[PDB]
Amino acid sequence: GMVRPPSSIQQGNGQQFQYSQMTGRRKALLIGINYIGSKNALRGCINDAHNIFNYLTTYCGYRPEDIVMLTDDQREMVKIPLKENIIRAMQWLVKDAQPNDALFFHYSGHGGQTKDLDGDEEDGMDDVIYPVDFESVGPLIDDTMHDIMVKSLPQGARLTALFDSCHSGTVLDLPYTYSTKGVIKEPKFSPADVIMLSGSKADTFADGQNIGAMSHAFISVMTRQPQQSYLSLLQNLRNELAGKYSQKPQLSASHPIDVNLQFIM
Ligand SMILES: [Mg+2]
Ligand SMILES: [Mg+2]
Ligand SMILES: [Mg+2]
Repeated sequence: GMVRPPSSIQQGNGQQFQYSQMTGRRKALLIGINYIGSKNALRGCINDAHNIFNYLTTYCGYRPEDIVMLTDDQREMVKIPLKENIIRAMQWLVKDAQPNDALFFHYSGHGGQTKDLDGDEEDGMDDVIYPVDFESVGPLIDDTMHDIMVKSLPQGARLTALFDSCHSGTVLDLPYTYSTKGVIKEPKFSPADVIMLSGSKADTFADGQNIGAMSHAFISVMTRQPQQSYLSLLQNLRNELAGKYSQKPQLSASHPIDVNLQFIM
């Protein structure tokens, strides 16, 4: 059998944190932006969000009324991934979060860094996503995403964030990153259970071909073999991406992870 994550509060590296048991509420926010008709148009991001929608509702018990999907092919304004709609949807996603909830966030679109002009550090950069209206309202930055989606969460609430944009863990101010090689990044800590999956690589605008590889690989890995440890998830993602893309899978987290534990969805 598998080893499920422990249910007691954990101490690790001067941090208290709790793994989600994934027995709580299942809500998801899925964002696919093709920037349709613009010079930064992409072709597959909306499809990426639909593919994650189908995976979550078919295999993970998510109900359609519990998923907000924002894609820019929509004629209804409230379904468009405008910055203000993304912010309101991120607030919806975490409202009411409890320990053991299973919240899901997916972003497929452009990503990069912008100068952190108020940041009390020269050459300091914000890590950002690009809402469809970014040419008129700017990006949505790490600080905001972290403040809405992470800082709010109770101990033991899961947020599983899947980025198709090749962000690093800095996009959600996560202190830990794991690869198939082990710990590749480690240290205001959260006790929640925030994990992030993303590929290693204003940096997507000329490299749009690596966008979308992670959700495709994730769905493929999890469909072929639903039983995964965090270790095998990263190995199987690595195997799924190795030829077709240069990006490598990276698991970022708000807390240390014993990779031998089961990765529960
Ligand atoms: Mg700033
Ligand atoms: Mg930052
Ligand atoms: Mg694609």
